[PDB]
Amino acid sequence: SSGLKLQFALPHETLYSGSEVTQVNLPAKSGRIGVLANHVPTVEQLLPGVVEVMEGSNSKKFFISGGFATVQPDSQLCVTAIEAFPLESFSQENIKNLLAEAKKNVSSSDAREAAEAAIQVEVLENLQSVLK
Amino acid sequence: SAWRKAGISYAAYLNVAAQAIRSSLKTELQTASVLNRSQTDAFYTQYKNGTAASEPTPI
Amino acid sequence: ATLKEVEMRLKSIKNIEKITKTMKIVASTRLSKAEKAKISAKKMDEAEQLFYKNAETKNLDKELIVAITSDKGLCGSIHSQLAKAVRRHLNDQPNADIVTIGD
Amino acid sequence: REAYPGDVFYLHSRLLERAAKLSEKEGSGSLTALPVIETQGGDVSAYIPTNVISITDGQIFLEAELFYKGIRPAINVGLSVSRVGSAAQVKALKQVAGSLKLFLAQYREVAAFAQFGSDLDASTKQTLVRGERLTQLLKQNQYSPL
Amino acid sequence: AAVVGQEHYDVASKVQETLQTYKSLQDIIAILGMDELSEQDKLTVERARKIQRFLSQPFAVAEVFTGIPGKLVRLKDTVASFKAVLEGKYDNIPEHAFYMVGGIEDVVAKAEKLAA
Amino acid sequence: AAVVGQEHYDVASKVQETLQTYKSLQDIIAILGMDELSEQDKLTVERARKIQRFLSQPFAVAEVFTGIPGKLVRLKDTVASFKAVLEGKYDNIPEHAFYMVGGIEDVVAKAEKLAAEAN
Repeated sequence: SSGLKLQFALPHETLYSGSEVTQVNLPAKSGRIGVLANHVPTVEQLLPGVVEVMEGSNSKKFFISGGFATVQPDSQLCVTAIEAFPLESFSQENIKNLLAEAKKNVSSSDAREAAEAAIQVEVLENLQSVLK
Repeated sequence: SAWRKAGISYAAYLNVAAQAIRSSLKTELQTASVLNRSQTDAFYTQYKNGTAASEPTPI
Repeated sequence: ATLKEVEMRLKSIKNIEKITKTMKIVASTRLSKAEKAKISAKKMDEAEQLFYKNAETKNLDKELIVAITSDKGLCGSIHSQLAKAVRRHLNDQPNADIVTIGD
Repeated sequence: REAYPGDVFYLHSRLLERAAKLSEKEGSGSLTALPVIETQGGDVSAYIPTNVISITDGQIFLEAELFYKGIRPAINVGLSVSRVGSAAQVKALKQVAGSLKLFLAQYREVAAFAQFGSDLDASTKQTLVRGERLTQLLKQNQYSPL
Repeated sequence: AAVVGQEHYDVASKVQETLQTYKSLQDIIAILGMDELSEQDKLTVERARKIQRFLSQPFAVAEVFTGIPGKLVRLKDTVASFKAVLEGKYDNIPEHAFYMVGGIEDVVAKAEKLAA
Repeated sequence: AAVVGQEHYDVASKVQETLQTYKSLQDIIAILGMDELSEQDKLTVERARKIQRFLSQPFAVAEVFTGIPGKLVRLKDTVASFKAVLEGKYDNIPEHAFYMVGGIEDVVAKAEKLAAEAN
């Protein structure tokens, strides 16, 4: 059909469920992909970035902590991820940098801690784009 | 960067992302529900073939 | 069968009636809580199993069995029902590994 | 019954009815009677307490179970009534204590909920805060009237 | 209170309340088990069985019965020992190291002795 | 044991142990249900309720109440029958087939009757 059925899903609360929509923008491993009304059936793993949902109304902007975008072949796009985000409220640099230096300090520890530390370094430096 | 090689599995990768977004929460709206999402108390005991045991480790 | 024995047992069973009534109400409150988590699991799991419906991923031809029960007891005919389903499926593959979640 | 004599009710009914409240024609004199019945093992089915309860105007029913919680004087308000009641009270205490009966009658319905987790709404935990603290108010040391 | 002092009276009150709450919780635990209580409830049950078996005592007359020499404990040690176990200073010690014991000194000595 | 034989005495002791276990566990069954037992004792309760309905016997004189002709079961078949049900040879038989029966042969036969009826 014209438009698209969007099904946005989180483990605590699914935000959109079968909503008609025009454009979505979402970060995949191959880069930032926008999906419109019909699309190739495509499974894209979602690196933690920003998802923008444009409708007949405006475009709402979310930070997203990663997951899977899946285009059901009847052009129904589902997003299955973890974290939602408001306009800008949920992130603050005082909690970011003061923890981020400690996380870079944990990145020089033993291997299991340092790997998760480097992951959180990458996520906070992605959040720097939300700092914008 | 080579977390798939050196560190966590992919579900655990996004779980560390979830704790990072929940750790960089707004302290005004970091509610008790989000802190409930980060309350890990499960214990695992790797039994052996002779029904042996390890100590319960906090995952 | 004195008066004292019957009065003591009547007092203990009036306590048991009151305590089971309170436990029923508290379990109903947690059930109204956990319906939210059940819906948030199912409406999200549809968005990934619908792929597995369309991408038909039927497997063919050393197995892992994982069960999800409680740590506590006192829920009735659950703790032996799922064990019996493990038994039916497990007599077919007696060499299969098992990871239980729940005491 | 229990080897008491026959007319023992006629004993106590001749005693307690000597208290009264005289009219303004006689001079408005007044005698007020507080008898005490030592019951046995938590009973009102015995013969003397049945007779005195059938005479008098209610109970200040006291219990050991409420005494070992430290509630002193251990007054069981779920049973202790007074059929004269809100007719003969100070109006000052009347105009605020009229809800207190309702709060404690609510709290004794629910107070089994107070020995569990935090799995209640505010609609019950409110009444539990009120009930615990109002029951805690009724403690007082002996020989200290207010 | 005005005869034995406010310390002794309040210790007696807290022991009496703890034992009462234990006696009332004995209706729940006989069917539902320990798993249904709160944390302060399980703490209260453990403390109550502590204070209960702390009242056990060997007797100089009953030495033929238990084979144990008679522990005779004075008052001023006893009030402070109950003050400690009410405040929870010995919650770590298991239950069985309180049975048939005199004062808190022999409590700690039997607690170390039963480690082996 | 020195009067009726050691086997007879041991069978009688095991039967009274199982039924005493049932009468002790009576109250928890009455309150919560059969589901809140252990897994040895739940088998014990189930075998006990087998043996109770197996203790019934259609009398030759009470034939008009039950509609069943009389059953005169000798001693040795009864001894072997209770020994068989105690040793666990029949634990999957439904309980109602034990009811109002003669010996264990008629238990097998009546379980076969109800098997052919319920199917």
